[PDB]
Amino acid sequence: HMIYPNILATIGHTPVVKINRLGKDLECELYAKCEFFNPGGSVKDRIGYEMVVKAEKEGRIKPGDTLIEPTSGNTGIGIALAGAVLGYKVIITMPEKMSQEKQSVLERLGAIIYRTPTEAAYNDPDSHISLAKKLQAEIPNSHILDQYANPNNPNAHYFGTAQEIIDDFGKDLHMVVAGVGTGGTITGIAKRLKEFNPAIKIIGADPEGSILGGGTEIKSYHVEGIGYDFFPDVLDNTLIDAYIKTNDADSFRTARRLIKEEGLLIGGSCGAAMWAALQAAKSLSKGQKCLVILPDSIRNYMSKFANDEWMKEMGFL
Amino acid sequence: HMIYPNILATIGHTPVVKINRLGKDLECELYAKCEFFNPGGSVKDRIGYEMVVKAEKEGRIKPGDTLIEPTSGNTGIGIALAGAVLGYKVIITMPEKMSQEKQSVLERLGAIIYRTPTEAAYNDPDSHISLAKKLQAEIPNSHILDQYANPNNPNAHYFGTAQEIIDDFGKDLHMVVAGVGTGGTITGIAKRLKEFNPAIKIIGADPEGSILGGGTEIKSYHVEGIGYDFFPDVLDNTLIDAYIKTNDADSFRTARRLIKEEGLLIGGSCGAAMWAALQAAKSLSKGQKCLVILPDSIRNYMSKFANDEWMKEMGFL
Ligand SMILES: *Cc1c(COP(=O)(O)O)cnc(C)c1O
Ligand SMILES: N[C@@H](CCS)C(=O)O
Repeated sequence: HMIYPNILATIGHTPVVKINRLGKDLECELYAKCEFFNPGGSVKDRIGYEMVVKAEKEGRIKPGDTLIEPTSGNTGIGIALAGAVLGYKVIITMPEKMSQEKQSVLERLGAIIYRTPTEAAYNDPDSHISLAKKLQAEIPNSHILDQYANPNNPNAHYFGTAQEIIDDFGKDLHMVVAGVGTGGTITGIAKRLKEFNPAIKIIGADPEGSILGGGTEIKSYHVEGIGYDFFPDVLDNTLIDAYIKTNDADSFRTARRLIKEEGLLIGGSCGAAMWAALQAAKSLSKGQKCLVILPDSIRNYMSKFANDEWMKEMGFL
Repeated sequence: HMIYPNILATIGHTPVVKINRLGKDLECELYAKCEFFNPGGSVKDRIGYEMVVKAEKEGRIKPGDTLIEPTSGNTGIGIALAGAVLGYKVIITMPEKMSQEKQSVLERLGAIIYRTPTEAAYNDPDSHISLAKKLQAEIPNSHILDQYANPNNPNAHYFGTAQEIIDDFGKDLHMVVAGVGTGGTITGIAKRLKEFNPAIKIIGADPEGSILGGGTEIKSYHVEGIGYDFFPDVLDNTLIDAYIKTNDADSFRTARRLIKEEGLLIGGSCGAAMWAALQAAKSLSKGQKCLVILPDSIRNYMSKFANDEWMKEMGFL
């Protein structure tokens, strides 16, 4: 019976929904934590809020300053949302691979977007990571909050996301499956949940062509938000019990199944995480429960996996 | 805490957020009820659910049947969401004016879409309303729930939306502003809230070129979801204290202000309702409160008012 003082107060406390068709072949029950209910449309609202609010409280930033962030889109949106509400200028650097819908959301939130060449490595000089550094050196009173190293990324999940999981399931939860990009979600959740229940299994989903979950070959893929060519400082792989390597076709196919068979209007990496869970949860028995993190909404992919012509062009239909 | 058995259980109980910048010239305080948090992205999830569940309980429809609905998109999405979860085939008839994003969401939920000419009058043989009737006469086991006349449209707001408003505000609410399409939202809310507090003011927002809030001239406009060339049976204009006539330019400008200055990722008719509220709420004094219904998400308009190229093409930028 509470009124929210601003839109940032609606971040978090996201619904968990039972999966009723896709997990038909499992012994366990299967559930999804629906991060698309966040006001910016993704899990990254949590870390945009936490990084901005902690930095402001500590005196690292002040209203009127500029926040510069390299992003695949969602963290940019989370920071842009916090900046629109709290009074920060926001600049995003984003590879051309990321969807146009992300750029339009960013623009309407007041962020300025610099698009960079898709294929640049994390250290390549024209990359979004490098361009952000050049911008910070040239723009007075600017800051790169840096989701890849800022502890307020995993901390948002240790104190927030994982607390919600504890509140919803208690000890009656046996596995959590999460796609891994920065690693903040899986690391914050794994650390908190294993303190609470050391028997819980933590499963990462990592695309083929990423090194986070093993391997050395770097290769591009269409799924957005998961996988990297370097290990982010916030990722603690020692807390992860297993990785499942995912692929574009199965990710987008499973995402379409989530929409059509569960009515969940989700994104591409949601299909990746769910597909991984449909493999990994086979280790659970009757009466056990598996939770999958679903990071974002279909909105970011209307012109991509949600579009039949794009799917056929890219070999997924 | 709660685990939801399916996505339909997350419909409703939407946040009310204080408006902190746009209402700075008002004496009163200003608030927004954020219907874009519904799982289908709009207020119409409420009536898609209510119409399906009540018709099924009454024996008018049964799982496996086909539901055919004329819609501007959002009611179609709400019915498609219910149909995906509960097992109904869904066919939508929709004017060409409505966004491509709405059609893509409908298609991914498994619905079939028939597009009809924008300029057809509601009773022209080729309108979406007329086509739905022709399809129902031909397709076995098909039914039109009919949001324009079905009492479970306003009933969903009388028993649901309006109860939530009472729960959040009690007697400390003095005006509600809502755009009018079918009139189900404004009628169900007005009926319930005026029983609870007869002094509350109910303000409708109606586009220029619609007859709902007065006038006789029919003219096309780009804002989606509000205004019509006929009076829907569910609309009770005797419950509305005043209408404000809205226009595309002010609607899209105010929608862009809501996104940029409040971080509310809303749609075009949200700008219309908010622009109307910024006029009508001037009658309120310090210590009074005005609530604006915000019907849907920016997702439905990414290629339209949220896109600078579209705005330039249509003469708004
Ligand atoms: C339908 C709708 C409205 C108006 O709601 P009604 O209950 O039909 O009067 C306003 N905006 C949008 C986007 C809608 O879909
Ligand atoms: N994590 C993947 C690759 C192993 S290195 C797997 O379990 O097959």
